[PDB]
Amino acid sequence: EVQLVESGGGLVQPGGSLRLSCAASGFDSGAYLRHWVRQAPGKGLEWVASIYPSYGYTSYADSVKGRFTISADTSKNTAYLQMNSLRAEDTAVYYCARSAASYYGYWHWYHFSPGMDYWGQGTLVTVSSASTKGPSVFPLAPSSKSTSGGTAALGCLVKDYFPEPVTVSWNSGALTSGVHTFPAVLQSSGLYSLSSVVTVPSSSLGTQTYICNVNHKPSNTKVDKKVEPK
Amino acid sequence: TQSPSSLSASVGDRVTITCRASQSVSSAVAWYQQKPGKAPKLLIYSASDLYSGVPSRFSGSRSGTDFTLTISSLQPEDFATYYCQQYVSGGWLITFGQGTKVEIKRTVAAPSVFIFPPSDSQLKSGTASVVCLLNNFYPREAKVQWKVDNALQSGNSQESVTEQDSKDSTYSLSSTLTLSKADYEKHKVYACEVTQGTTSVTKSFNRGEC
Amino acid sequence: EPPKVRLEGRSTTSLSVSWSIPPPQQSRVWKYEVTYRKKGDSNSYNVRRTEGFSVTLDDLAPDTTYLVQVQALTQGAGSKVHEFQTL
Repeated sequence: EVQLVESGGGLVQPGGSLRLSCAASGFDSGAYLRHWVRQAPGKGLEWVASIYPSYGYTSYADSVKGRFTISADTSKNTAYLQMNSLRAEDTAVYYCARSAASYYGYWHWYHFSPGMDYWGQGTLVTVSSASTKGPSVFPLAPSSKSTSGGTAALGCLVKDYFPEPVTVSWNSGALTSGVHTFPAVLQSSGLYSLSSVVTVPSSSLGTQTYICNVNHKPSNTKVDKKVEPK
Repeated sequence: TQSPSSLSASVGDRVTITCRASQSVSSAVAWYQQKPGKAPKLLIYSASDLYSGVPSRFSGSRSGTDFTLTISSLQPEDFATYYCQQYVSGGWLITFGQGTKVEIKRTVAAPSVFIFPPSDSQLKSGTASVVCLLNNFYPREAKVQWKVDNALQSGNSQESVTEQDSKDSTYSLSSTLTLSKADYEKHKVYACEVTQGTTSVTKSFNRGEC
Repeated sequence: EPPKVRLEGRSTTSLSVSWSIPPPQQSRVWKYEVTYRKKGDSNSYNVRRTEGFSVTLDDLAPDTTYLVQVQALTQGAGSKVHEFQTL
């Protein structure tokens, strides 16, 4: 039923601007407050700001204070988070959340506010000094020493791409058992890098083909390279 | 701020999650179940607090400058991360807890390690990435060491951990040592030392070994 | 001038409330803001709103003093806080 579909995101550079917009179907807006909170990947939650759509009472967080500007329109049944003076820390997945009501509630008894009953979904917001880049794919093959009746580890290294995400598949998805697609990590220079591996019995090694299917939709890159024993 | 940040128990084990508060006045206490990879979800507001047909399950109260969420009969679904939320009576601001995580306590697991030499294709570019894999081990807590020609490496490696496997509740870890082709070609011994308790296991490769 | 709040429908789990603003001023100002809560404990407002003159607050806790206040939507002043007890 009731949702808080958000929008915006993409990529902007440090000292940039990205105006976030969160629509709202189902619930009678104006009363249920709209809240912006960031979930920086790997770390936890960080509240950005809150506002009471009908009365329009501004509430910002010290981390982002002044940089952003929150607003909304009761007619549009939608809220707006204006992101300005973006800095490196601002990289996060932004979340939209709905709160309670009661003008008395917001005033006087505020500290007794109910929690964010209805949340949004998240849209990637990456602030970096680069451009859409396709990854480089290199193989990670085992050798004949690694035998031990069924132990052979191989995989693909997806290096130096931007922005997230990339999808990784093995033999057009068929190879799924054992696959440990690692979460992405960034290289000190500022480019994304992950690894994807899978364990196989040391009997089928040559007989069985291993094609890691990598896709970088951001730059419409589709790499279908095979991993051969060395 | 929460006193726990990462915990572990088993199915059915009554667990206690804590979270430090700002005191001020007896204020709101809302916790959220952020299942890894989905979106934060509120448990429910039911006096005793739960997420089902008015059960107990996720139940909480207040204890001092902290609050609690002790669940009694732990079930598989519950395993996730949890955050404590409040409403300050200052500028209508919203604080947040550090974030606690729940892990499935599994028998001590062996870090099977397989080291990977940088592919020859990559070396052409001028970069050398040697990666070390710690497959299906528990606890997550471990220590990986990179020694090149018996010289411990510092400020040159990156690490990545998967999320707990859904059946055996293990982890897979990748530590990636990025080296320059030049520096790579001038050395021979390449080892990745793992210390999982009092048994420190090493796996190495020699430049050219094939 | 704030609404006057009074109770006619207490129960074990139900507290039913009523307010009576004077007819001369009955400009039917949108809805009425019934801002209720528990006492010094569980803070979930659970506030309900209605343009009528009476509300039937349901799913309330037994033998508990719930704090209640009615506010004119103000699109200007709210009523005094009231304390009622379930059965």
